[PDB]
Amino acid sequence: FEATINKFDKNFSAHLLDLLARLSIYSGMASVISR
Amino acid sequence: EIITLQLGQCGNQIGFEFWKQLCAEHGISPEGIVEEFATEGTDRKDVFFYQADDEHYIPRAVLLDLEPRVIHSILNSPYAKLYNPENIYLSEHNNWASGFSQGEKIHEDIFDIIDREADGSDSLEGFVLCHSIAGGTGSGLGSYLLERLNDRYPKKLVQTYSVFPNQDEMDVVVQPYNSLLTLKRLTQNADCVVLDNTALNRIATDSFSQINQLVSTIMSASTTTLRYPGYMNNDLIGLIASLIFLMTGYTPLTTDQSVASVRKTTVLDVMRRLLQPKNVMVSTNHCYIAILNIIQGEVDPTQVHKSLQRIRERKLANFIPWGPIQVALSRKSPYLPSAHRVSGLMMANHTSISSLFERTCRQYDKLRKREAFLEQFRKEDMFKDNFDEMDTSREIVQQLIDEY
Amino acid sequence: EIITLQLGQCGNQIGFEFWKQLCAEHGISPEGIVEEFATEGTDRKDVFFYQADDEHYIPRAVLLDLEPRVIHSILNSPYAKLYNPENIYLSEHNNWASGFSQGEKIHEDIFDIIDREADGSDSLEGFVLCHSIAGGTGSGLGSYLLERLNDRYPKKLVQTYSVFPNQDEMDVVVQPYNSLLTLKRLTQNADCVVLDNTALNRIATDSFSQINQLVSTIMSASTTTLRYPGYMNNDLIGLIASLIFLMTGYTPLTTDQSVASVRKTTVLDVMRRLLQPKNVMVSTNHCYIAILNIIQGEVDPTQVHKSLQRIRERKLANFIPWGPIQVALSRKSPYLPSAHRVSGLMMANHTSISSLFERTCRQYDKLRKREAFLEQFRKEDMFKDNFDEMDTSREIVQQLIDEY
Amino acid sequence: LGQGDFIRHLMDLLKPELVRPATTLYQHNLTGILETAVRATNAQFDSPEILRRLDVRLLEDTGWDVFSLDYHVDGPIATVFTRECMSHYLRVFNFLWRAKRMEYILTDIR
Repeated sequence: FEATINKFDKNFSAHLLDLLARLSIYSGMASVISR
Repeated sequence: EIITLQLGQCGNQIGFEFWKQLCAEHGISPEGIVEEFATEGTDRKDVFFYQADDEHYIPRAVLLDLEPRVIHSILNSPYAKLYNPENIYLSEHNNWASGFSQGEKIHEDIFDIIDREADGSDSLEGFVLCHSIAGGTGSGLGSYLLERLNDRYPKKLVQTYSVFPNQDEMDVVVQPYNSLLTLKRLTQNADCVVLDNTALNRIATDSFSQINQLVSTIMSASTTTLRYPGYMNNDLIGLIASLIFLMTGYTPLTTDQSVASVRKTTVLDVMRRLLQPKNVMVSTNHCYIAILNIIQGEVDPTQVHKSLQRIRERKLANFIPWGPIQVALSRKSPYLPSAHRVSGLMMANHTSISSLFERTCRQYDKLRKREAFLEQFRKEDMFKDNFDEMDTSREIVQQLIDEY
Repeated sequence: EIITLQLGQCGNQIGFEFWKQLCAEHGISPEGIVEEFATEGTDRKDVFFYQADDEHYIPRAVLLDLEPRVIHSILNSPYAKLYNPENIYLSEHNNWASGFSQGEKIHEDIFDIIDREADGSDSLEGFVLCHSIAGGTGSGLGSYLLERLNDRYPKKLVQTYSVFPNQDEMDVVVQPYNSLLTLKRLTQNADCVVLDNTALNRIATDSFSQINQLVSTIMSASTTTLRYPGYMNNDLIGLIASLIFLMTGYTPLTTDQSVASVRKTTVLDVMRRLLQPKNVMVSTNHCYIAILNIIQGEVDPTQVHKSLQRIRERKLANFIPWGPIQVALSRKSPYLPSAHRVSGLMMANHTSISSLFERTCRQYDKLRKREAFLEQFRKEDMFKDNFDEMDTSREIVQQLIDEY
Repeated sequence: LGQGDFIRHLMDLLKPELVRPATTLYQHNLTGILETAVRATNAQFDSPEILRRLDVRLLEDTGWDVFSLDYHVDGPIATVFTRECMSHYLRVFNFLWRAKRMEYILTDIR
């Protein structure tokens, strides 16, 4: 348990930096980053 | 649904004016009747009231007190008939130990009343407590009730509006003991709104009737969205999760005579005003932990986003370095005049609150070294043998300060 | 947008009559209501006013004063309700050192007000200051505010209408010190309108109400084009760049009784009149640095070109030998009667203004050699130890005179 | 540019954008800025019909070389402009845009 919580952090934070990445490349869809 | 437990003169009044504000908002007549214009109302009433076969609505409130005078005056008010005589309780006949001893003595009837009220609600969500931590009644009785409640109901929230003693003003000579013990109990059992007379009256300036009118305003604005269902934040637990000790501030704290300056009030200016230490109703690069802003009236989420962006860029706030606010919107009651184009209430968790306890600890340590006013405490059974309770409470508060 | 900071009795009044003129021009009711005939107005109002949810308009003004009497009288005027009570500030309870000491003392609330006002404008452009340099209040308070403002806001313009003490008339016995220090601060922090009672009253002849009515006329005519957008000169920075100490003159400075002589007023005759030393409202082959003429009413650019050509040929003016004017046109407000077929206002920079300081320096040097009226100054902290401040200020003014 | 009040605010908002090269410029972003200017300045009090036609176009460097307004017109009114007045106004609008940024530069230096 003490060793798997830190795994989720490295796993979940990796997907979030992917969501904020693709949501930036656009011409709304740009105001989501400010949310 | 929810229950309100108000103790001591402070709590008794707090409840009086809180229910005054509620009945004003929901269009509830003083006698419990409903006005004709509000017959088709859409507002949810179950949260704080339950209707009766006579069509009248009864608050989910219980009155507790060591003395009769305050409640007797309450029952002479125009709002007297509204309350439930069954729930109200008065002691037949200023110390924390005495208060807790009585609480041990009068367990049965109090919990009878509480159980009766609880069984009348399908989806009770938590508890609300209003009391003062200095006086003998509020401190000890709230301590006892919190202990036995957290024991009895391990699946209900416990929210309190605790009033803290003035410090710049030298009121309870034995305040340090009661405050320290009540804080022990709050940390050890309370789920989640600090209050102090000093800064409250400071903002009021710059009778208890007006002070507690402001306090009731704070409480009602806190519970608005729960009362008025919307899309988000449709439950108290949603509130608590989004933040978790607290402090509060309300922008449109304006007298009935101060409406002459109808200032064009955006959302940005309000949410900004909620940040300043002046508006924080309570009195090491201390920083925030959480901020929530509930906004009433017309609101454009574009304006909210712009205000958030600008405040973030202007860095008017400071946050924890080790962890990554919230702006919720509600609707005003359709009845009270909308003298304010848009209004704002803020509840936040900020580390600076630690100072409070450091003062009280300093106060308490400033007495325990000389054994001042311990004679009465030794009288009660709890402090009959020793005062290890006091030492444990002090160390618990010290641990909390260290944690902050 | 813009903010106005008016200090001392002089500044307080100046502001009163300036806002009177503004509300007259824009068709703003005394209470802040808008007249029916002006409902569809095209004039821009954001520059000096911001509207309110109650449809009323509030000036972007702040009232400062060491004494209550003047502002108390203001709030008894028919225009009282217009101002914002929040912004107005009055000291709860005649020297520059005392003024600066108080400014150090009351930093927090003043800058609170200023920040609140600033955050309500998207495109604030600069600051406007109205004050007198002789009296204790205006001089010291303006000094402190200018210092802390140039420190706080390094990207905003700072414009002032500084009133200089009469000299032919022997009013402030300690005027040399306050004037010299205020000039130090103006050179060291002020972005950019000199004013003197002597020549102002001279032209008035050939109560403070009428004098400051004329001054407010000057200010409003200066800000007209900004208020009324056109093609060119659509910003204060455009004004400043086209010139950069200043002096001013206005042609149609005619009493309400002196309209009987409806003189056929071309543009040529006006622009000519703006050149004479008589019309310059302030009192070595000294020459010009810059000239700007803003013209109101019907205007044919052919007439303007012809007037410029003829004046250039007639060489009525003198220019710097080491460097290579401007005539801008605006539109009158659609409301005030156009008693003048065409009107003209002139703002210029001319080297002769140096003489002013040479007088004051001569005044100051005429006292520092004998240590007159320094007892009060030693009382304040700033001049508690020494008066090196005074020496630095004097040398700075001397450097400015040498530069001219 | 006969308005002056509107073009002033419009040159203050396009400053952070046009400084970048044209490759990173996309039309869908500037329209929100133009719409913001028409709302803030005095051009808001205006006929909604004519405001429906006023938009942006991207000429085809730097952002100060490919920006220009269009004001397309179709229908019966298009028989007065005839695709040649719209090919002449844009030929003029460049000279009034350059002589307008060469001035707001020189009032920034000042």
